[PDB]
Amino acid sequence: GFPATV
Amino acid sequence: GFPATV
Amino acid sequence: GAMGSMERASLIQKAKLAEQAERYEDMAAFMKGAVEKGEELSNEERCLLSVAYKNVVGGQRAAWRVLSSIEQKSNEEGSEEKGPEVREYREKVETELQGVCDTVLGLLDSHLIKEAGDAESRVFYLKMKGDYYRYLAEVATGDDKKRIIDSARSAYQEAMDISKKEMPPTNPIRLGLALNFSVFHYEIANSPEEAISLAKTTFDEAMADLHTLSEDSYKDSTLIMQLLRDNLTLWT
Amino acid sequence: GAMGSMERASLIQKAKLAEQAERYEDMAAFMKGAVEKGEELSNEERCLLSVAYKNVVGGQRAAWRVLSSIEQKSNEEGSEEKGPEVREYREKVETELQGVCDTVLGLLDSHLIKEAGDAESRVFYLKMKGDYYRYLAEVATGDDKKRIIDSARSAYQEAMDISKKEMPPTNPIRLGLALNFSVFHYEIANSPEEAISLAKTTFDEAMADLHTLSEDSYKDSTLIMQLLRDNLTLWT
Ligand SMILES: *SCCNC(=O)C(C)(C)Oc1cc(F)cc(F)c1
Ligand SMILES: *SCCNC(=O)C(C)(C)Oc1cc(F)cc(F)c1
Ligand SMILES: [Mg+2]
Ligand SMILES: [Mg+2]
Ligand SMILES: [Mg+2]
Ligand SMILES: [Mg+2]
Repeated sequence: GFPATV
Repeated sequence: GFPATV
Repeated sequence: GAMGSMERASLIQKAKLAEQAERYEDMAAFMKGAVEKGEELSNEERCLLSVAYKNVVGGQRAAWRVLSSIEQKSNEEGSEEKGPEVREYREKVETELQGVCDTVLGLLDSHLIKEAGDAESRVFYLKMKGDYYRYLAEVATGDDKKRIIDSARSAYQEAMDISKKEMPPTNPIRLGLALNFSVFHYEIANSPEEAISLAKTTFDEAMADLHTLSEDSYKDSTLIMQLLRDNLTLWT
Repeated sequence: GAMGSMERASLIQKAKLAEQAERYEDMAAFMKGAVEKGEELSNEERCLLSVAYKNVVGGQRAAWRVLSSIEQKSNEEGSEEKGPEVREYREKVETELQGVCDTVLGLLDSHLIKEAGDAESRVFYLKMKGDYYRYLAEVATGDDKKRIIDSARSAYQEAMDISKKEMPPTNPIRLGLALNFSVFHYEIANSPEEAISLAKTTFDEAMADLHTLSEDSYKDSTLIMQLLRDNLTLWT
């Protein structure tokens, strides 16, 4: 459950 | 539609 | 540089081909060559550079996490000693990742940031600087860990300050910066409340400015707003 | 070899770790190091070697096909001349692929095949020899193209002859060999009828021998039989 980055 | 190989 | 003899335009063309072929290591080597020609990058070229390195380091981070997990389980009580191999191989992947980060950071310091005067380029590069210090921080354990963390924070904070003065709240670079600085707060700085506040305030200020956008700009901004909402859902 | 100073058992352990981390280039380098220790490989070690290289070359082949497609479209009439870059980059990927094939073929010739006396090892290695000549044949255009094709055919045929004498018709190595030699006939040798006949006869002879198998052996054999059926469905 790794968070979103761009 | 490439054929299966192992 | 092994790319020193290739034309800038040919390096850019080949980076686009490498992307289509999912050859991200080649794509990053072509873009490093293009940066080292010494000219500023256009918006599209900055995107090519960031996509190439994000995919290379993203694969390294994923492999590092698999190996670090195996290493931690090997070090629990009741686990059978398997010798130095897991640590050695995790270290090998870690050193390769650190090398890629140092390469990107070096391109930014020599000399992309100092020549970047418009907000859309300067914010983009300072965001990348925070990102690659953040990846160093994910694996850092030594005397320099706090300074690595603070280098990420400092780069992100400078980018935030420029973005708040010079870009609308829906600008996708300003949004992506805030998304990633919020993840920095949650995962690196042990500051989940700051992470949640930044994500919420960024989302709400973007929402209130969507009415100004064309349909194409709306799609770009709402894509990143959805990622902010996804993270907020994970964290609350 | 850069792996010359690492213990054989540590190379095998690290190849398994690299597989878990989806680091197939590392996995192949570890297995090349293990082969170069000079000892025969066990069944599991042969599988590690084949999985590592099949994944490396499979990624190269996929990228080559993307680039070759772009190159062909760039060479149609009415297409705008984009200069030498597409060809150069397709050639770069092609030369890297050929290098990986030559590396595997070299491991097989020095000295895996000549020390392989049991059918399960000798058939496995001769199948790999046919496979990597087949990958060379996919990109071959010069004076040597026919000889590359015949080297694949010769290796596959020797493997077939041993497998028919020494292995049951459900043995998964015998099945995988037949699957791949059938693909050789269809895609390389321009012999679709031979491809279809070999796939059908292999499937039918395996079907008639499944009654002899345990539940675990049945699962392995039927997995490959399904691939033969999938190809027959594509071709008929
Ligand atoms: S630069 C890639 C093009 N833009 C995007 O894909 C989008 C909308 C996600 O915006 C950003 C991408 C990016 F790599 C960094 C950003 F800050 C925004
Ligand atoms: S060697 C990998 C283990 N076996 C398999 O996955 C299976 C059942 C597909 O059999 C073969 C794999 C392989 F790589 C080559 C074969 F001839 C069979
Ligand atoms: Mg020039
Ligand atoms: Mg604030
Ligand atoms: Mg030894
Ligand atoms: Mg026959």
